[PDB]
Amino acid sequence: MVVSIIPQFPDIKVSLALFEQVKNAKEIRSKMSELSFAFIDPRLVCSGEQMYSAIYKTLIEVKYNKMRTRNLNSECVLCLSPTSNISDAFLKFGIKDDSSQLICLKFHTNTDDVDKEQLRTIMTSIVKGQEIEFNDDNLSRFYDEALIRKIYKLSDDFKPQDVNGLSRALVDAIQLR
Amino acid sequence: FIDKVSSYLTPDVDIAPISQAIVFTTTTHPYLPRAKDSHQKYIIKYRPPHRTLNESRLLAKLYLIPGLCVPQLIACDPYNGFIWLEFLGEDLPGGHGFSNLKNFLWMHDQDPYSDLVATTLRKVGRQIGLLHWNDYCHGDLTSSNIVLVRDGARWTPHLIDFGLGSVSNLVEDKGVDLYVLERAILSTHSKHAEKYNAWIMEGFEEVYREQGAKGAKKLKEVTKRFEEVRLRGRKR
Repeated sequence: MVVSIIPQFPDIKVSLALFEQVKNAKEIRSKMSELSFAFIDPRLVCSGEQMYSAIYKTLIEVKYNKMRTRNLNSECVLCLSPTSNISDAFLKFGIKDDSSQLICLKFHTNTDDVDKEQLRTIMTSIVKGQEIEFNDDNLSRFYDEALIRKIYKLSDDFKPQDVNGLSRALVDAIQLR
Repeated sequence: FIDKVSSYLTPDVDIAPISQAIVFTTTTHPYLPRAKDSHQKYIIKYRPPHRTLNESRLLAKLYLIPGLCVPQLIACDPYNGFIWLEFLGEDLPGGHGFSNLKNFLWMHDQDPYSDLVATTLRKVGRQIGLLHWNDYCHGDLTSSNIVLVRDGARWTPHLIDFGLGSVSNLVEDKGVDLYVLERAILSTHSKHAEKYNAWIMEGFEEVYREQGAKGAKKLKEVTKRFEEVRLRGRKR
């Protein structure tokens, strides 16, 4: 699990964790009302660069424009997407009933340190699955380039040689919201 | 000014002004965790609030085009007028300066007849040809807005500064772009300025000639308009 900050927003921490062999996605989705986390589908996330670029866009939007959704967690799912339509972002970028991996994202707006032990306990109480390190090595296992191309509307003529090349196109789409 | 920027970024982001809108360099990535980025520095362009929006959109469009070399768009805050870009280029050895095309040409001006110089300038022409073939215009195509990126013993020309860029299929705009660069190269008054422009044109033409019959016809059109622009560029 990783705890990060965006330079121009020192008081807002974001925790990111990655799970594989997830068994209860359907259950997580049905209780997503009752629970605050965002549960993101890693098939659409090919790199840390991409994810952090969305976190940056979220903070910029809320600070200097308008928040469209309930909280920062949901706003980031919106900002990951290339679309203005909130429901479509939630559907495409949120976990699915058949998700076998997930990213668990949480904004911590309070000053004061993130209670990591408590956070890891809460996450494992929610997710039936195996946490692995949130890093590019693990993200490169689970992204689906074909789906990404469809969702971000990338032309067949665009032929990135590596994940960095693909990531760059997604960050562009994200930043141009 | 430097005050508002530093306040917006907070003391956590180091900045060094390089051009004054105002352009800074920084060693701080706007959102990757420290040490998880992979470049020594980045560019921040600040324009009090539509060049910011225009440049961002165009950088993104151009990157998707195979062969075209432009800086990465890293971050955009259109509300406050900030864009963060990949830093391209480096300092030429011997204090010859930042590796834009102008300084590179000046550095080699006493002995330009080399494979390095001609090959590099043809690569410059190829970038412009790709731009125009795809119906984009730069809008300010000077020798300062072409940046050489080192690739071993070679140089890889990139285009920068698309604030005045546009989508356009008009040969008039393509001709003016070429004329702006032609004149910028000539303005050094170097004896070799004509040769430099000829090498650039060779790379430009090769791009169009790779496009079969349609490319050859499109090339004739642009070269015709470009000659007219040269004519209309001088007192009559």
